[PDB]
Amino acid sequence: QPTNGVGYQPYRVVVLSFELLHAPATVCGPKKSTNLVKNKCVNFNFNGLT
Amino acid sequence: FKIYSKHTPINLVRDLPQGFSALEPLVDLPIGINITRFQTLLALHRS
Repeated sequence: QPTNGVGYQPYRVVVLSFELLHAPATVCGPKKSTNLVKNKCVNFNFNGLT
Repeated sequence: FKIYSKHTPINLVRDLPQGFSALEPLVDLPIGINITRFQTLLALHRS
């Protein structure tokens, strides 16, 4: 009911379960790209190649 | 699972042509499963 107390009000629960198996992991987090700087001696990390 | 593929235009009637054609990598699949056997899939013609 809409007039119920906070201990009786409906709560939607979503449980995320993370498991690692021997198969290649495909659900990866969003790596954030920086802005590209040219013509200077910089440390580059392109697709894991540093 | 690496799938490499190449399309070649040939005009030989029966056997494999003799030549060189390097296969480009087309798609890499994150499958993580054991595979030991395969089978081709064909299409029937119905009349």
